[PDB]
Amino acid sequence: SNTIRVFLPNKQRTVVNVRNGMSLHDCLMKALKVRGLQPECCAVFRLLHEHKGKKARLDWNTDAASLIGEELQVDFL
Amino acid sequence: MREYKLVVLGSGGVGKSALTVQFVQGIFVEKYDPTIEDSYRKQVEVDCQQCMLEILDTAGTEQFTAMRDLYMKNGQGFALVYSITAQSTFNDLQDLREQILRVKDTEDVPMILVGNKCDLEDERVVGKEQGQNLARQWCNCAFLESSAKSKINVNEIFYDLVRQINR
Ligand SMILES: Nc1nc2c(ncn2[C@@H]2O[C@H](COP(=O)(O)OP(=O)(O)OP(=O)(O)O)[C@@H](O)[C@H]2O)c(=O)[nH]1
Ligand SMILES: [Ca+2]
Ligand SMILES: [Mg+2]
Repeated sequence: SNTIRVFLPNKQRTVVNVRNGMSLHDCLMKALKVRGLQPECCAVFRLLHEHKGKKARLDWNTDAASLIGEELQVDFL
Repeated sequence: MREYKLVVLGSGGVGKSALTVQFVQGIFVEKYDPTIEDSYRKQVEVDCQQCMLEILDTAGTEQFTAMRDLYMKNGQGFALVYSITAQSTFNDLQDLREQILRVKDTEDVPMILVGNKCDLEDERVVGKEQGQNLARQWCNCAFLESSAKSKINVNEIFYDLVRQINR
């Protein structure tokens, strides 16, 4: 399954499909738009399970296929 | 303020997402992008009272049906949506309601039957009375026809569920 679960502001969440070639910004565009969120005003983090929920910041232009199976969190800047 | 966990259920393409996004963001989603898992939250004034709504928008088609059991347990109120332009979606609701009752074991669960896409009158293949009869058959369960496109009875679906919840 080529999906990524993403925790969003205001205790919301979404699971998006990842198709090869898409950047992180691409896979999350619609989910952010329908919630009135703007990527330029947010930071996206990768949750590090092996280190007790520690967050690691990612670039919005990251290749999405490389994040399949990862759980992310979007916070406001 | 008290929080309400609402769950939108139904087969694929009926407009569960369109209804939800219309309610939360006030915009109409014209394209059909199948839902996997989505939750929204909206602060709303119901009966002159501040309420926090957490709406779980579900996938019309689940590979593993057992996943539905998980969100039905947590759900307080349920919206069963079908499209008036697709008979199969109306017939699929019987199994869904029974699954909801099987999870809680109580024949009493706050819910609302929604016949969506009522703006497509020319393509109607499910009658209004037909839907009203099913609701009546479901112990006088609430019922209404809506349109995510024309903004008809959108807010009502959610406002009514809240009313049922505060018993
Ligand atoms: N004309 C009209 N189209 C609608 C209405 N509600 C939804 N649609 C359209 O019906 C199609 C599917 O809408 P969705 O909201 O994605 O339906 P869905 O139930 O969420 O489908 P899944 O997530 O796959 O289970 C889209 O192309 C919408 O634009 C409505 O009230 N009227
Ligand atoms: Ca993981
Ligand atoms: Mg959907």
